[PDB]
Amino acid sequence: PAPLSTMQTALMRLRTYHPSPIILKPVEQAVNHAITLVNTSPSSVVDALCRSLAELCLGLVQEAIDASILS
Amino acid sequence: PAPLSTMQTALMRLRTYHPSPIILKPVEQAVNHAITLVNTSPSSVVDALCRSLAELCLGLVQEAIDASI
Repeated sequence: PAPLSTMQTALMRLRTYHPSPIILKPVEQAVNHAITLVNTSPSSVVDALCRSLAELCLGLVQEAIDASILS
Repeated sequence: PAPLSTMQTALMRLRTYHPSPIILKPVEQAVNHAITLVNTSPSSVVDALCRSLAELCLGLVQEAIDASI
């Protein structure tokens, strides 16, 4: 799947862990600007940005899972 | 300061809190790509991206503080 899709799925997953607003707001805004860049000025660099944001979302998911287990 | 500067400053602050690599490594990469975009294809959208990444880093700092205590 396209980098855009990997990023969208990963954000959707992150939202289900109810992360703090002070983290979720900027992540959502960053993802949103990445979508704008895919649409308006696509490139291999924007693709890498999207992969990096997907990975960030997934790392925040893993931290949440770890927190929940320790609880 | 420009969005490029605020993003880099906020990330430097974040590193001092030693967040988990599973979070820091992708933040560093996002910022890497953003820097490339500013340098090569600047725009109000790239600036906004930079601002968002600065805010992310400052949010992670705020959470780090809470966690540290």
